[PDB]
Amino acid sequence: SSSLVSESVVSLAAGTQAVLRCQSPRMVWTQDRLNDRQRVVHWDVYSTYYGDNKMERLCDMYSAGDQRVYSSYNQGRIFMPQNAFTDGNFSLVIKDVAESDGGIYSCNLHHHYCHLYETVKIQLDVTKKAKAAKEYWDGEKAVIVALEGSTVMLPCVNRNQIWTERHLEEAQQVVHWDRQLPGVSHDRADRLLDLYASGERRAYGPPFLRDRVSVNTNAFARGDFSLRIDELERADEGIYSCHLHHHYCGLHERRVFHLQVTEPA
Amino acid sequence: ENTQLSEAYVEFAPDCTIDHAVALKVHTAALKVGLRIVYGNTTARLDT
Amino acid sequence: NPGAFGDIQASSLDATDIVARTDIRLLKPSVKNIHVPYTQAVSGYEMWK
Amino acid sequence: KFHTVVPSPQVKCCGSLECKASSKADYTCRVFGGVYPFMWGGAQCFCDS
Amino acid sequence: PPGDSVTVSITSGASENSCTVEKKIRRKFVGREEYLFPPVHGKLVKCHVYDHLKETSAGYITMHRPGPHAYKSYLEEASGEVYIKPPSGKNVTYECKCGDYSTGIVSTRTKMNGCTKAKQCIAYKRDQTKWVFNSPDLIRHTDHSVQGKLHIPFRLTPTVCPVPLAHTPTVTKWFKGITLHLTATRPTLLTTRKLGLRADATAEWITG
Ligand SMILES: *[C@@H]1O[C@H](CO)[C@@H](O)[C@H](O)[C@H]1NC(C)=O
Ligand SMILES: *[C@@H]1O[C@H](CO)[C@@H](O)[C@H](O)[C@H]1NC(C)=O
Repeated sequence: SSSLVSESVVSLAAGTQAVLRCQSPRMVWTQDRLNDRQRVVHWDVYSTYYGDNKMERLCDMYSAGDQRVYSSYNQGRIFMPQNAFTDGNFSLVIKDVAESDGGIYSCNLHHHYCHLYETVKIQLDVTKKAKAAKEYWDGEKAVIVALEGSTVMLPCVNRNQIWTERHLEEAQQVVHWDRQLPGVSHDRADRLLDLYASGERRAYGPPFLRDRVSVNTNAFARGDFSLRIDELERADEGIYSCHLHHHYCGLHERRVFHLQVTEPA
Repeated sequence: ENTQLSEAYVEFAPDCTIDHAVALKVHTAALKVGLRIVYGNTTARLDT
Repeated sequence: NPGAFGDIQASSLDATDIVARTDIRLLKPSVKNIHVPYTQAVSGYEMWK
Repeated sequence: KFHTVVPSPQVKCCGSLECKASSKADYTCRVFGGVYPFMWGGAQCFCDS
Repeated sequence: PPGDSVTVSITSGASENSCTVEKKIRRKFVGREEYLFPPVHGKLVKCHVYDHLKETSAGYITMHRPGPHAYKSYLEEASGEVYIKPPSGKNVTYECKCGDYSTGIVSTRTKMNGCTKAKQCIAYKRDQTKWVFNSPDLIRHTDHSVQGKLHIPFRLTPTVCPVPLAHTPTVTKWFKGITLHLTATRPTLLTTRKLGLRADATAEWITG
């Protein structure tokens, strides 16, 4: 069972092809499972103070990878914790901040397999000495009026399971189309279809229903699980519920269509 | 009166895809230096 | 002197007061759960044995 | 032969704390900030570092 | 754990069949110190492990149609004359050379041959339906062609592994030298080198 994400109501006549369009781009799945769980945390600084100054990509780090400092000069100057992914801390350290280092830094984490990303901005204003060095909040970020000529630390720590390597059951995208018929309860609804990112497909009901009740052929290649119900019978009414699950990422989406069928007179 | 023909050959194992050892020939070492210069309480970078 | 006989010394076997130094240094936690990692020198008495 | 007593760590959550010495033998004490205790029930307490 | 051979066994309820092969399996682990199992606390390093997932993208195994197969139950020689009884509801080919390479096809039938010797004629239950992996214990159909391929699952991948942090040594005082009180409970590797013109590389394995 999947928690409520989208609920909808549909109405159609018997003998017509219904389309209960369930889709989730986050259910898109990569055929390559070679350490697909790669995480890249990188720091991007834009020096808005120096007019229109090209932003500098100071440092990259990859879970199961090195902390490559982009420019040879910044080596040593830019530092990120080596256990960053292990503990979730992705803060930066500038060993000796100077006027050249001033600007809005931005840490960005990217998860390839889930095709997910996050990021937060932190400003670094360089003041000559300690008489004007402090920290404050501008409204969307933390700003550090840093001590020129001394180490300054720009904080960001993402305390979430998505950015940690603890075992996650290596789950993959799965989908369950059920149909709570009139008088039936949800989560007991007779299963209509079952799909997995590996292409596993299961159909339910009489073969004619399976022919009429069918999900697209390349569901997970598109993140689509639209359910076609050809030549609707009035018994094909009820609450159709598509439960989309990806336990490795935490996806627990529910997409529901209350398809009530009608007949002529 | 029968006879049997036997043949054998070799190929790299699948795991080689990550266990490969590659031989290299190197020459004409080149060196790059990152300099930081300070003058008149102003800091400048370079890498040459 | 750590890693040698007489690392733990007590005036009597059941003396509440003990004096001993065996080079115990703590380490910063670096795991998700709660856990105190301690690194210590091998007991002196065993090595004398 | 000795035995290293390791009482469970004190945790002060989302605030500050300071080390204190004791009379026990080879007593060693050390604080650590920015820790994130986790346990079978989940996160034990809550403030980012 | 390690050993000297690898053994695979299956019990059929009343009978058990096992097949084994010699192989030198020895426990190995990453790092400059060979421990038993990784500890809870330690550094993170690169290792290579086999994914526990069915999906794979490495390796390429061949497959081709099977060769012929002989059997004794297909022919009976209780009397002087030959007798062939192919399995009921099953096609069979038979061949023998007495006079010529005479061959015949029998569909639930018992065809006969002039020559009488038991060893003479041999029978194939040819089906050539399912492909088979090449192995020394099989035979090749005369075509000798490759028909298909399959993926070998559970293939290698690089991943983070934990390694222990050995007890930090205690440095001493010595004029133009150093004495290190090195303490370690399991085999560890120590290395050092001078920073001058002479490398003076030094490496050693310390046990206790
Ligand atoms: C550098 O030194 C000169 C010499 O007095 C001074 O006028 C100038 O303000 C200094 N620059 C900075 C950034 O402090
Ligand atoms: C044996 O193969 C021939 C050739 O097609 C076929 O006509 C015959 O029915 C087969 N016999 C059996 C028992 O399948």
